[PDB]
Amino acid sequence: LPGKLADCSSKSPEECEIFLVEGDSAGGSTKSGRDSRTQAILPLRGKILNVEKARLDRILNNNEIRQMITAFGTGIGGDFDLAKARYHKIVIMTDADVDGAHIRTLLLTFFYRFMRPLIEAGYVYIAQPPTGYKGLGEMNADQLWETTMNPEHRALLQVKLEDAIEADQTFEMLMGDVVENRRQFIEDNA
Amino acid sequence: PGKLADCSSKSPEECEIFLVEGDSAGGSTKSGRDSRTQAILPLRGKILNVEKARLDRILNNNEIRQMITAFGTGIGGDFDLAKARYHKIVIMTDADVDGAHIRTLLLTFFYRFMRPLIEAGYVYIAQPPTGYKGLGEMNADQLWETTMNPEHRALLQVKLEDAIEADQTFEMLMGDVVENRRQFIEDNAVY
Amino acid sequence: NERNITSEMRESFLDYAMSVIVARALPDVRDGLKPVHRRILYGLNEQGMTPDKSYKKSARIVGDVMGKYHPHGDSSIYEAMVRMAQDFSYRYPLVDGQGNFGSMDGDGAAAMRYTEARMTKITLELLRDINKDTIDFIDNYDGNEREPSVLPARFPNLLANGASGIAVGMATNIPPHNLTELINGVLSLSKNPDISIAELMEDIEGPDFPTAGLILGKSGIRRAYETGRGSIQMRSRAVIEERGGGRQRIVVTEIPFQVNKARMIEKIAELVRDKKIDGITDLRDETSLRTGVRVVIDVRKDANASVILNNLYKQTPLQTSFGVNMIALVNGRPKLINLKEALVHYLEHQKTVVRRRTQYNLRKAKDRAHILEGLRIALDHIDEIISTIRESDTDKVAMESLQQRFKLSEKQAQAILDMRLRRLTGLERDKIEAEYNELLNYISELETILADEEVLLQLVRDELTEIRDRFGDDRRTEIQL
Amino acid sequence: NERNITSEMRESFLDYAMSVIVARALPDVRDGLKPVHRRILYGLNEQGMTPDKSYKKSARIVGDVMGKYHPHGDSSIYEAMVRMAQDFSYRYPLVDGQGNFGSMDGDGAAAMRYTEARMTKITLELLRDINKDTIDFIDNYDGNEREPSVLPARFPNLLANGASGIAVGMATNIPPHNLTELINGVLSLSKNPDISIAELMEDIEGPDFPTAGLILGKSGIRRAYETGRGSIQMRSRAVIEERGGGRQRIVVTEIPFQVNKARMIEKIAELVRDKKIDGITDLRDETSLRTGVRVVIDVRKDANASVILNNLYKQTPLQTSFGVNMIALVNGRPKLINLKEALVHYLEHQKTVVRRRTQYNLRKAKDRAHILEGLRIALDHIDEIISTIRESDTDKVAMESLQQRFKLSEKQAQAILDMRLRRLTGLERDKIEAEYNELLNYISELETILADEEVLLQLVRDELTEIRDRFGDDRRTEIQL
DNA sequence: GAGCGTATGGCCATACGCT
DNA sequence: GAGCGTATGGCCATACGCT
Ligand SMILES: COc1c(N2C[C@@H]3CCCN[C@@H]3C2)c(F)cc2c(=O)c(C(=O)O)cn(C3CC3)c12
Ligand SMILES: COc1c(N2C[C@@H]3CCCN[C@@H]3C2)c(F)cc2c(=O)c(C(=O)O)cn(C3CC3)c12
Ligand SMILES: COc1c(N2C[C@@H]3CCCN[C@@H]3C2)c(F)cc2c(=O)c(C(=O)O)cn(C3CC3)c12
Ligand SMILES: [Mg+2]
Ligand SMILES: [Mg+2]
Ligand SMILES: [Mg+2]
Ligand SMILES: [Mg+2]
Ligand SMILES: [Mg+2]
Ligand SMILES: [Mg+2]
Ligand SMILES: [Mg+2]
Repeated sequence: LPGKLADCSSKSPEECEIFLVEGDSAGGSTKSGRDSRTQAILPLRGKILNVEKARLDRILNNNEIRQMITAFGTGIGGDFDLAKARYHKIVIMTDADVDGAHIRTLLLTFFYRFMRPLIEAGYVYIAQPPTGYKGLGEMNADQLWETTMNPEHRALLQVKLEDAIEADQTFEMLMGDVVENRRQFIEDNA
Repeated sequence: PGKLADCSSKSPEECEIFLVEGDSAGGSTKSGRDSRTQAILPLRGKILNVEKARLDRILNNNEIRQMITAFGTGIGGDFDLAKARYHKIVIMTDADVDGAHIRTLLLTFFYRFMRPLIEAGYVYIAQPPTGYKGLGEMNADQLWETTMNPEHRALLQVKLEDAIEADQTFEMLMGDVVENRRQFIEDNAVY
Repeated sequence: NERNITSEMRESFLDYAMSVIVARALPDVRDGLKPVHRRILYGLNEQGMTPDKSYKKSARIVGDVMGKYHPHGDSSIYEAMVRMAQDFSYRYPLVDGQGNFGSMDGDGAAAMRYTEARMTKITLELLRDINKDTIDFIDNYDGNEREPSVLPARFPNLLANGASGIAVGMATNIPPHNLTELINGVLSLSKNPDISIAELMEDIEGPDFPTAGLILGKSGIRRAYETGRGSIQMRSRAVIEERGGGRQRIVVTEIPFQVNKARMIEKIAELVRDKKIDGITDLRDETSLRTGVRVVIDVRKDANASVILNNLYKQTPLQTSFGVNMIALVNGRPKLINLKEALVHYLEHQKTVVRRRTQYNLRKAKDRAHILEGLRIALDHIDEIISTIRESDTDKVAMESLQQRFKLSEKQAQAILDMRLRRLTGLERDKIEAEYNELLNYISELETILADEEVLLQLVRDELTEIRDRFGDDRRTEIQL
Repeated sequence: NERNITSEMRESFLDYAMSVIVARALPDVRDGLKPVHRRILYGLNEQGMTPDKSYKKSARIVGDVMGKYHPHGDSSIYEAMVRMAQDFSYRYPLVDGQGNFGSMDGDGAAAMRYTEARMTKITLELLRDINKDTIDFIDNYDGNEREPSVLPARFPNLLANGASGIAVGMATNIPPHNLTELINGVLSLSKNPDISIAELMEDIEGPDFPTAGLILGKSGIRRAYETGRGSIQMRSRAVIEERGGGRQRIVVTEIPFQVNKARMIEKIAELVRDKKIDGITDLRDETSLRTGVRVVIDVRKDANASVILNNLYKQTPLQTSFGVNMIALVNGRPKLINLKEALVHYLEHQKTVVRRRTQYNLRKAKDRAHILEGLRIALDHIDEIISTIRESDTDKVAMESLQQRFKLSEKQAQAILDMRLRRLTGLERDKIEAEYNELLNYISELETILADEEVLLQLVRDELTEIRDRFGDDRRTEIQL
C-alpha cells in the first residue's frame, strides 16, 4: 500500500466507492482523510496512457491501466461484466487545473473504449474540488475530507452517455492519431 | 552513468583512477579528465565503515563491490598487486568536513582489505581548491586545471610508516568503542 | 607530495567529528537550536514570513536558507523545517505549516513543491530584539551574508521543545517540557541562585510531551535532573471499556513520545498472528482529527483485559523508555548538563540579551537627543542658519560654518542641512520639543536599568512572566506517583 | 448533478490544449520565449541577479520563480534554466552558469543544490527598458504579484536562439540564427517594407547553429523561409586524413545541432557490431576541453574512407535533418509564420517598445520640469517662501499659503516643503538652473521623436546597430553550395 | 523509428550513538 | 532486535507533434 491502492473494508459494492486521485501527495492525504470502511483510494501517478493512440499489446502492458482493471475486477472489452464490479461509484479526482482536465480526458478515453457499460450504468463520477489555483497536493488532510471525501458536503458529477455515435466521433477526433482534425477543432472552437 | 568510466589505455603504469565524491562531481570529472590515462569511479553517499561491519555486509555493499571490480586486485588474502588496473588510485572528495569523513572511510577499507595497495604507494589524495564550495559546484575546465592535470595538480601519496600505530589508529577512530573516540575528540579539541 | 596514513586519519576524522558536534547534531544551550533550525527561523524572519502575513511556498524558504546560510541538501533543510511544524514532534511548534506535514503513523510530509509555511507566534519570541545588538552576528559560509550565532530566545526553548541528535563520540536526548513550569523554575532560580534540583522540581515536575500520555514514577526524572542522564518510563493512555454483555475493549488514546503508531500497531498484530499474545479478537486504528489517537483492541470473552494490557506494555512500544542524555553546546563546546545548569545558562543568556538591548536602546536615544538638540538650536536661530547656508558656496563650507558659528557637531550640522522646509511650521517646531523631553525621560529610565543589576534582573522576570501568561499551557503528560 | 460525457470531453480537452498552446509549449513572436523562460529571466531581473553581481545558488532562483510566478515543478524550472546556460543549446546563451551544466554527450546538469547562475550580458538587452512602461504587466497565478506579458527584447531573440516545443494539435521548430545577420535583415526591412524573402536572404543566409557544422544547400532554407516549413540537412564536419601505408581515418570535429554525441557514437558502434557497416577497425571519442569535439573513425587498408563516411551520413545521426515548423504566438494566438512575418512582428514590437519608452520618459521629464519651475520660483523669492512657511501653523496651511501667494501648484508647493536646507547652498541653486535647461532640450528631443515616425524608426535602427556591434559574432555553420 | 522539450516525485543505502 | 534525526540525488513512465 505505499504507492499502490488502499481498499475499503466493506465487501458489498453498493456501499463502497473508489477514488482515482491525481498524484502521490494527493494519494497520501486522501488515504488519511477517508472513511476506510466505504472509501478506497487508487493513486494515479503521472499522465495516464492515451488508449486511443495505443495498440492493445501496449495498453495491457501498462501498469497504470492494469492497476485499475484489477481494482474494479470487471474485465475489459468483450469480457466486461457490469455485475462483476467491486465498486458502485468510480470517482475521478483530479487537480482543478488544465493538466487535471487532461488526466480526466485520458481516463474517460480508457473507460469509453474498454469499460463502456460502467459509464452507461452511471458508476463513473467526477469529484468537484475547490477551483482556486492550489490543486489536490497543496490541500490538508481535513480540508481534503470536508471538500470532496464527505458524500454529504461533496458534489459529484455523474458521467452520462447521450449519443454514442457522436461520442465515438468525439473520442476519435480529440484523442486519435490524426493531428489535422484536432488542429481544426482547436482552430474552430478556440 | 553512475558506474565506472574507464580510460582507453591498457598499461596500468600510466593509468589513474579518480574515486569522485557524488554523482554531480562525477559527471564534470568525466568531462574534464584525460580520456587516455584517467578513469572516474563516482562514489555515492557515505562509504560503509568496514571496521564496524561484518564480511557478509562488506561484500554485499555495492559501492565497495564497484571499487574491487575496478581495481581487479581482490580482497584480503587473495589481493594481488600484479593484477592492479591503475598504479594511481586517487581519493577525490569535497574540500569540506564530510569530504574528510568519506576520505577516512575509504582509507579504512583500503587498510583492512587492500593493505599492499597503500604500501606500494598506489593510494593518493587529490588536493582541490579549498574555496568553501564543493566538487559539484565546480566547472569541468577548473576541475582539470587544479585537481586532475599532472602539470598543476598536487596529490598526497598515502604512506605507511608504523603498522602497529596505524592498527591502533583505525581501531580507535573507526571502531565500535565510542569512549576512545570521544577521548580523542576531547584531547585533540581545537585543532 | 607525501602524507602519513595515521596523520591523515587523525586530522580528517577530528575535522568531521568536531564539525558534527559544534555545527550539526548538537543544540546550543542558550536557544536550544541546531544550526539548520536556527537558519530556517532566521531565514523566515529576514524574508518577513511572520504569522500576520500569508503562507509562503516551502521551496522558496528552503532555497533561500540554502543559498544564504545552509550549504547542504534541500531535503535535509525541508525535513528539519517539517518537524518544527509537527504538533506531535514539537511541544511548542516553531513553524506554521499548510498541507501534508506528515502524521504520527510515520508517513512523511508532501514534497516541498506542495507545501507552504510561515513562523508561529511563539517563534517571534525566539527572534524578539534580534536587531537590537542583543546577539552576535557572524559571516556565512561564502562571506556574502551575515547570520546569528544564537537567537535571543525570550523563552527557554532547549527545555521547552527538547532536543535529539546523534553526533560523533556523543549524542543528546533532552525531553520536552511545560513552558509554565519552566518559566516558573527560571523565576525561582533568579530569586534564589543556590536553589536545589529538588526545590526546582516543585516548579518543573518533569518532561511534558506533545503526545501527552503518562510517566511512571518521579525516580527516573530525579536522576535525569541531578546528573543529566536517566531513563524515564513512558506509558500509553489506555482504558478498558465495558461494551457487551460480557465483552470488553481496550482503547489507546495517547501513545508514547517519538513512538511510531503504525509500527506499534504492526508489533501488536505480529504477536497476535504468532500467538505470543492470546485474547485479542480484533485490532483497529480508529484515529481521526476530531477523534485524535484511537487504537481499539477488542478482548475475547472470559479473557482478562487487565492481563492483556499489562502484557502489551511489556511486549510492545505501548510502554517505551526515554533515555535522557542532556548534552548541549555551552561556550561552543559539548557538555553534559543537569537541570539547574540548563536553567542557569539560559538565565545568563536572558540577562545578556536584556542588558545588550537596553545598552543599544540607550546609544540610539542619546544619538537622537543629540540631533534634536541640534535641530532645537537651528529652529531657535533659523534666520541666521538660513543666512549661513545661503552664504556658503558648497555643502562642505555650510557644514564648517554651521559648526564654527553655532557650536554644533558634524552630525548636528549634517542633520540641519538635511532638514526639510516643512519642519519650520508651527506644529512641527512643537513636535521636536515634545520628542526631546520624552526622550530625556526614556534615557533616565534606561540608565536606571543599567545602574542597578536587580532592576535589570526584575525586567527579565517581568518579560518572562509576560511570555508565560501568553503562551504557557496546561500539562499534557500525567506523572503517576 | 449530472454531466454529459461528450461535453466534458470537448470542454476539458479544449481547456488543456489551449493552455499548452498559449501558456506552455509555444514561444511569443515578440520576445521568443515560453512562459517558463520569461519567468526565469524576470525572476533573475527582480532579484538583481545581473552579470556585475556574484553567482546566486540555482535552488534560490528556482524557488523564487516557482513561489512568485511559475506554479509547477522545481525540476521543470531548473531544467528550462539549465538549457539557457548551455553554449551548445542556446546560440546566444541567456543564463550564465557556474558548475556542472551538462555537456553534448547527453550528460545532465548537477542537481540545483550544486550549481549557481546569474543573467548573461545579452539578457540585459531582453530586459532593457522593462520598467519604462514599454511592456504590459499582468497579475500572477495567485494575484499577490505582477509579471511581464512579454519582455522588451531589444534583439530578435525568437530567430537568434530559435524555439522547439510540442503543443496539442501543433508543434514548433525554429532554428537558431546569427545576430549580425538578423539585425542586418531587420535594418533592411525597416528601410524597405516590400522586401522579398530572397532579398532578406542576402543578410540572413540561413540558420546558424551553436554546434556549428554544415548545411547542405540553400534549397531547404529557402522553402523554410518562404512558407515557415522546410527540411534543412545538417551534416557533421568530417575530414579524411591520408596516412602512411595507404591507410586512412575520419575525424569528426563538429556534429549536428541537438544531436547527442554519445548516442551518435553508440549508433556507429552498434552498426559495426551488427555488421550493418563494413570497413571500421576502431572508433574513439578523443574529445577534450583543449580540442573540442574529436570523434576518430579508423578505416581498414583495403577499404575506401569516402564510401564509409557517406554511408555513415545516411545510416547514423552524423547527418540529421532539421524539420522547420515556424509556429509562434502572434496576438496571443498560434500562427505558422514565414521569415519576413517573424521579422515584421519583431520590428513592430521594437517600434512600440521605443515609442512607449519615449512617451514614459516625456511624462516624467514634463513632471520634473514642472517641479524645477516651482523650486526656481522658491529660490528666487526664498526670504518670502521661508516667512510664509514659518507663519503657517500646519503643513496644510503652508501648502495653501504657498499656492495662493506664489501662484504655485499643489505638486510645486509640496516639492518646496520637501526641499532640504542644503539645496540653498551656492552650487545647489546653480544645479537646479542647469537641470531645468538640459531638461527643456531633452523634452524637445523626445517631442521630435513622437512627432516624426521616421525619427522614431531611425532611433530603433541606431539602437539595433549598437546591439549588433556589441554582441554580433562570426557565422558558425557553413552553408555549402 | 525514437527523441526532441515543458508538463504530471518516491525509492534506495550509508555514518553516527544510544538504549 | 532497531530506529531516532541531520548529513552524503539519479531512475523510472506518461501526453503532445513531427520526421
Ligand atoms: C545517491 O545517494 C543516495 C542514496 N543512494 C545510496 C545508495 C548508493 C548507490 C546508489 N543507490 C543507493 C541509494 C539514497 F538511498 C538516498 C539519498 C538521499 O536521501 C539524499 C538526500 O539528499 O536526502 C542524497 N543522496 C545522495 C547524496 C548521497 C542519496
Ligand atoms: C534494549 O535496547 C536495545 C533495543 N531496543 C529495545 C527498545 C524497543 C523498541 C525499539 N527499540 C528500543 C531499543 C534494540 F532494538 C537493539 C539493541 C541492540 O542492538 C544493542 C547492541 O549492542 O547492538 C543494544 N541494545 C541496548 C541494550 C543495550 C539494544
Ligand atoms: C512519480 O511520477 C513520475 C514518474 N513515474 C511515472 C511512473 C508511474 C508510477 C511510478 N513509476 C513511474 C515513474 C517518472 F518517471 C518521472 C517523474 C518526473 O520526472 C517528475 C518531475 O517533476 O520531474 C514528476 N513525476 C511525478 C509528478 C508525476 C514523475
Ligand atoms: Mg496541478
Ligand atoms: Mg560537500
Ligand atoms: Mg534523503
Ligand atoms: Mg515496552
Ligand atoms: Mg522529471
Ligand atoms: Mg542521417
Ligand atoms: Mg545490536
